[PDB]
Amino acid sequence: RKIIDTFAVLTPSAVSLDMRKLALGLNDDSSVGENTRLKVMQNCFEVSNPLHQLQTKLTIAFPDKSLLQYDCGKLQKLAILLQQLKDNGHRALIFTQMTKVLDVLEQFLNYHGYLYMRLDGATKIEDRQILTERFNTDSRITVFILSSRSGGLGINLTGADTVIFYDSDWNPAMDKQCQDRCHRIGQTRDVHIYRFVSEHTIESNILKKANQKRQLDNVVIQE
Amino acid sequence: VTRTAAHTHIKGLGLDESGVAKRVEGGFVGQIEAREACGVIVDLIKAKKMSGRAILLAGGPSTGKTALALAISQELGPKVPFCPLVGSELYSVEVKKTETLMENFRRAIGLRIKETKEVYEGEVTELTPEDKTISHVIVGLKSAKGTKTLRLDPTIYESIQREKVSIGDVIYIEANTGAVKRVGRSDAYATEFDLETEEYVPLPKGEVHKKKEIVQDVTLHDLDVANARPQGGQDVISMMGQLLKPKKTEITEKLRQEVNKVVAKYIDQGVAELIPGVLFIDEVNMLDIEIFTYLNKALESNIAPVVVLASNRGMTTVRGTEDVISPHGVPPDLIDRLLIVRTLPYDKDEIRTIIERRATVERLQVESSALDLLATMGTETSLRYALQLLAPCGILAQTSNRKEIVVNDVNEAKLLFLDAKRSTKILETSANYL
Amino acid sequence: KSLSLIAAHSHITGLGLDENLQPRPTSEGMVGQLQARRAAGVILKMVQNGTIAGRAVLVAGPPSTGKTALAMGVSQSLGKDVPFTAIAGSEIFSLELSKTEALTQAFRKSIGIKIKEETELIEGEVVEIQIDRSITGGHKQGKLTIKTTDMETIYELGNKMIDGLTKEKVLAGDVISIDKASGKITKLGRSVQCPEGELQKRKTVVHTVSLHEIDVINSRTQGFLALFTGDTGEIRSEVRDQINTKVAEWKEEGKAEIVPGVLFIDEVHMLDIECFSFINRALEDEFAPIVMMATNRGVSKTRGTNYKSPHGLPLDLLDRSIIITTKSYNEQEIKTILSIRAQEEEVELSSDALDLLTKTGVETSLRYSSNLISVAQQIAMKRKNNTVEVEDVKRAYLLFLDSARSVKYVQENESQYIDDQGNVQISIAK
Amino acid sequence: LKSLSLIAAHSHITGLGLDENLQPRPTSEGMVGQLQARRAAGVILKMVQNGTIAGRAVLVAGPPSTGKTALAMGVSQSLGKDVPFTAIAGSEIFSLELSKTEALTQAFRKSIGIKIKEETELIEGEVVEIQIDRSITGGHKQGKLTIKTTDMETIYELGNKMIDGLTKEKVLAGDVISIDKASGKITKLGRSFAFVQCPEGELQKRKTVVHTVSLHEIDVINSRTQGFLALFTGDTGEIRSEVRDQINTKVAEWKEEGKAEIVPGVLFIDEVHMLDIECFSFINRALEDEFAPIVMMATNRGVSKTRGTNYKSPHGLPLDLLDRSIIITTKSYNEQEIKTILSIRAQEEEVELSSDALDLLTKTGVETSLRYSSNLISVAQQIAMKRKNNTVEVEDVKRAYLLFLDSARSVKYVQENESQYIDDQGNVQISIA
Ligand SMILES: Nc1ncnc2c1ncn2[C@@H]1O[C@H](COP(=O)(O)OP(=O)(O)O)[C@@H](O)[C@H]1O
Ligand SMILES: Nc1ncnc2c1ncn2[C@@H]1O[C@H](COP(=O)(O)OP(=O)(O)O)[C@@H](O)[C@H]1O
Ligand SMILES: Nc1ncnc2c1ncn2[C@@H]1O[C@H](COP(=O)(O)OP(=O)(O)O)[C@@H](O)[C@H]1O
Ligand SMILES: [Mg+2]
Ligand SMILES: [Mg+2]
Ligand SMILES: [Mg+2]
Ligand SMILES: [Mg+2]
Ligand SMILES: [Mg+2]
Repeated sequence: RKIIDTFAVLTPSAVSLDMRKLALGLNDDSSVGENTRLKVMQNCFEVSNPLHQLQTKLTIAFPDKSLLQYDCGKLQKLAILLQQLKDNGHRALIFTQMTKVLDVLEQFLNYHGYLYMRLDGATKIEDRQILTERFNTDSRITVFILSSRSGGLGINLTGADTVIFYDSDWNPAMDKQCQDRCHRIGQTRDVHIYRFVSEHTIESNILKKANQKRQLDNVVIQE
Repeated sequence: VTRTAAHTHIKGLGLDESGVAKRVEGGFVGQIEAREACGVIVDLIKAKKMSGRAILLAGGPSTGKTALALAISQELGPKVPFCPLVGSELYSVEVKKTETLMENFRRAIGLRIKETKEVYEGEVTELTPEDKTISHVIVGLKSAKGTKTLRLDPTIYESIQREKVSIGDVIYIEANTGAVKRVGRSDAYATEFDLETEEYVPLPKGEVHKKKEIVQDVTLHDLDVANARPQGGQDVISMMGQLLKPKKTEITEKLRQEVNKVVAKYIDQGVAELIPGVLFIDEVNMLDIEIFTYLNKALESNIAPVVVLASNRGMTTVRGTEDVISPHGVPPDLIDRLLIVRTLPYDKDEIRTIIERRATVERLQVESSALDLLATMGTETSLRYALQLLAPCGILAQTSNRKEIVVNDVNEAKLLFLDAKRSTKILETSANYL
Repeated sequence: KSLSLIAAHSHITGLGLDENLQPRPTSEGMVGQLQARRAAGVILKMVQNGTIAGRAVLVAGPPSTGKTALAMGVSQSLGKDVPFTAIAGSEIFSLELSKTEALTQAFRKSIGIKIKEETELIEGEVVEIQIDRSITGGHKQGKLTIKTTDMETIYELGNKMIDGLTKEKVLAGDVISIDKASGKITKLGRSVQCPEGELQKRKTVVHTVSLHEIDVINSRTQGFLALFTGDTGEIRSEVRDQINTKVAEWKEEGKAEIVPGVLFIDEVHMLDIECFSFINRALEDEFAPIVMMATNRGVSKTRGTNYKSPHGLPLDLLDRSIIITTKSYNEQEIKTILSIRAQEEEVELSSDALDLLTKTGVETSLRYSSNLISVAQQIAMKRKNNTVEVEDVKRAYLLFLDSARSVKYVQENESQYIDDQGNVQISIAK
Repeated sequence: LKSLSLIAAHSHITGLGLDENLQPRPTSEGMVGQLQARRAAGVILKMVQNGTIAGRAVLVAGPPSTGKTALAMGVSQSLGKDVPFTAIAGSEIFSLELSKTEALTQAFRKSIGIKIKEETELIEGEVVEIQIDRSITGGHKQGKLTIKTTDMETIYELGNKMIDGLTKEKVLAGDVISIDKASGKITKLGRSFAFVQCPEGELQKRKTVVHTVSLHEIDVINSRTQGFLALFTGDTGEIRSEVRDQINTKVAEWKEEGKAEIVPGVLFIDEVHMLDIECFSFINRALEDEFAPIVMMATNRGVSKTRGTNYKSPHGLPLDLLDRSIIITTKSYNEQEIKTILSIRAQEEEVELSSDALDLLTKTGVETSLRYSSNLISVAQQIAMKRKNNTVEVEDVKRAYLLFLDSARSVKYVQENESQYIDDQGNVQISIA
């Protein structure tokens, strides 16, 4: 069932409906009688077949749980560096901009099976300090998910050693604060800060136009 | 990383807007007439009006006929359907070669359609008859943003009984097709049991009823197989309809008349657009005389598009005939409706640019002395022997830890590997059939 | 709206003959071949007469003469309601089907049967619908009102009228047209509809069905599935004999009238001798359609025997058949054919390009010029003008080579091309 | 371990036996001699182990008793696991239900495999007690049991399918289970005290599973549902090429997404001389495809007439096949190498031989053939075994020589007795006078 469920992809994209009824002769009007189709449809209705997995797998192409990381260019090398930081014994922070990547990142982190805690504007005030002290103390939580405006401005997280940026709109002072939440007084290990920039996109033009202009301020991205 | 097998160095013909072909452009050196004339064939397929035109490519080995076939197949683009085919492949024992030949003529053509379908999804609340019955089931799908109840056919209800769903399971139901997929138990019942084989999926966001439009392309031969035999279904009558007679048969002309009748009705509604394609037949000299004589009437037919042939012979005997001697292995009536594009050979410097550009695509570094030696082997043994020996020189460079191809590596390739004429010269001297 | 792109046989529409059967020089796409078009008009009035049967005709000639185009003109001038079967000579060779029974299948496919009957129809606008059923029992009781310009009445409905009325959605504004014998409903328009006339009218319906369809239908029940899927073959002849007596009884009773169709076989030269003797018997049957043959080859050896029979056919076939021959064309008729192909392809040509295209059409062939007229408009189209110049015809001549020129190139380059014994010089030196 | 291995002609050859500089040793890994053939075969071995190139055909030719099939056996043995190797015959493609071209395409799809990996969770621990709860009339079972290990001991409540698999398959408190969450099936591995079980480690662990599947299997599976029954019963054939084209774009998309990695396998065809010209031109096209494995051919015949044509083409193959292929040739062996091969066949067959029996067996191996001596070494230990000693004497080799006759000796006996044997025209003298 696993090889069938994983290796059956293609679908017969062209079909004619109501041809299955006519090929056997059982329809609303035919040369056969009235309860031939009824007794045949009932004896068919009782008899089962073990090929229903291949039938349902071949009728509709199943968009299974694996395509969360394969449809995203940023999620291709993200799990590789999370495995590399897992094997080296490091903790990481993730800072995003909008909340629509937070639930997708929660489904990805639940897919790869780590221990995480999310902090954003949808949480309460009571769970915030307990979720802060849970990550600051020695635990098994590797990744701690935050946001830019809510939890990446004034907290004192000294546990993590890695900052991961998915997207950065404003970076003369604003994105510097998010990576400065990690680097604090209570850190004795060096901070490795990564950044996710795509290829031949707008984000590829932002840092390329900012490298020549020494990264003062961006106005209009046009290329 | 990147697999290169006698191809992938050609990104098309590489012609200008005026028509004049460059000397070095797009993995091609020389061959101006076949590339520019091949671009005239490319525009001829881009006309979407011509049909019945047959242009064979005749030449010797290592001259660039199949490379020109990948040049026109790459110059047309993915939107134009390309059907690679060999004349040795048309022999079949299930049906005749006529059905495979005319069927391939229906395989070359394409037709893109646009259609909208309805999408229903939600958590199953009640499975109950209406109030009185003949056994139908109202399925109350609880989505996130809405709650709606719908009445279904007994066949899709039978597939619902097949999926073993219950109260509180997220399903996926398509309106026009009737296929049923289960996503899993909803997240509200995750705390009912501590361990369960059924995975827990969240509730689907959005409405209950959803619509979208697809620009899906599907070939006309795929519509012919869809008009010929039953493919599959989820019921017993459809699966036994498949299992009873799945052996493919010949197709009558009236079936194609109804297929292109409703296809012509779809192009009268403005929904679809008819685009011709390319059937490329390899090794036409291997064809029988029956396929040639059906190609005579088949090129007189209407839907036969621009077909490109490739024959590598001359005044030889046709297969299936005893005394008939004709050029290219093609009968003179089929050769009269054919168009011949003569292929030009290559000099020593052009062999040097073939080995050079093939070496740059192969990402190997060749020194100038080994480049001139591979040029002399290109002008002594063959082109395919030098292109065949590009890789073992880099292998011996890897074993000798060198990054460039040297004289001793290609001479060691001359000692470890022999060409045609050394093999014949060795096999001329025999003690007991050497 | 028969599907019509640009074919080689698209411009020929009808035979183009007068009432005295003398053909015009330019008429209905066919120019030249006066005797072939006149004799083909004799075949046309032979099918239109229908009093005789069991006759075979043959159209022969050299290539680029249009014997297939002449039979296309006969099939186009034949009109509708008459069956025309155009099969290939190598089409009868099959593995699941025998060649003789497939030839008998074509001989049954050529002739059709017209059967007519009368049915009643009630078409009128719906005012309101008032059905009546029960929450537990069933037994629906339908009532609705049908209205037209001069009639407005309430019709009570039965069980099957509410079965078809509830399996197919309909409204008060929606307008139906009901057949009494068929029992199915035609929901035509809603309040398209704008109807006139009487409410209940009776009209006649006519159906055309060939004898092959009745043969596979009366073979077995799954012969209808074999009629669509094509998995038929080797029918018992008791269906053919009792179907022949049943068709003759339908002709004697006046119920069913038949239409004598035409059977056209393309490339009849490479046919088996068993099919030859089978035609030699089957031409003498009662229900035997007019057969037109196009022998395309020359004098050679017939398939199935060792001797070289003349014409590629045995003399038993050619004894009971008539033969029409075609001749070559003049220089002016090639220019006229290229002019009417310019009118069919919607291509505007110049005078000098038509003269040079006529000269290279005389020198090489008709088909090469008939494709150079197509590509010349596109070499002209790359220069962004619709006018075709002589430079486009010269470029299209030097690019697209003739068969005899590359025969000279093959004979000059025989070391390059592979020989009969498989020897080939794939190198340059030594 | 435990691939089924009796004494074969190709059993002693285990690996190619080459050094890091690809120069072959005289005696290494069962292969003695043929330095250029083993070095070039090592170039093919690192060509498969490189995997950056494809669409290449090679040919191994030579006289009989040279071991070109043994050289390809050494390449397949030095190839190792996880790489598919397809060894088919030249006359195997001729079938009545299957066309020869589509069977050759089936072999070309059988040669290349795909590795796909995923991660699953597993809970393994000792059971303390089981306490299910159902009803005598209603149903709706409610299971509870306790799972214990060295550092964890907890009670797990069960669902409906856990009691379905827990009652379909008999289990006890003493019996120990290992449950996968995604699969839902139970592994009753061991039992406690009167089994194996003695477990360590954590309770719930996640491990990765890797599956290897060739492209031909995906081709017949994506053909239809009963293509799996045709995958086991072998009633497949003549698949539509839309499965091959959309499967090629799907495999290329899986390579672009990084989900599925493929392994370039080797296609070996034995006795390729008697092949049809349609398969020859089909190889001439199919060698230029993108997903084209490395093809090794062993042309075994001589110069003769090709099947399907009338002319005598050289090599038994057309030049279009031999133009795009590389050719390795083998030579005859010396007198010492036959004694070395018979010595390593004595080591493979576990046969103790004397020096004089090895010298006379080497002489009759030089005179007649390699195979006759390679069977006389087998029967000589049994003529020795009838004398109840393991030592092989020269009398056993002489008796095995006078009993088992060579082909040329009975050719002389046939030519001396042509009146006894039946002639070409069926004439035979079955009488004496
Ligand atoms: N003009 C050219 N430029 C570059 N490479 C060429 C050219 N002509 C031929 N080749 C190379 O020669 C190889 C074999 O030629 P091929 O097309 O197989 O010849 P044929 O069509 O006669 O069999 C191809 O891989 C192609 O890359
Ligand atoms: N009388 C005619 N009028 C118009 N076109 C003709 C005529 N005769 C021949 N042709 C041309 O000849 C071509 C086809 O010749 P065809 O019928 O195939 O010859 P054959 O039957 O001998 O092979 C068509 O493109 C058609 O335009
Ligand atoms: N290099 C070698 N090392 C050991 N044994 C060999 C070697 N070459 C050939 N042989 C022997 O040759 C036999 C195989 O011969 P084979 O290759 O079948 O002959 P052919 O080439 O005529 O098919 C095997 O029994 C094997 O022991
Ligand atoms: Mg502060
Ligand atoms: Mg080729
Ligand atoms: Mg003709
Ligand atoms: Mg007679
Ligand atoms: Mg062998």
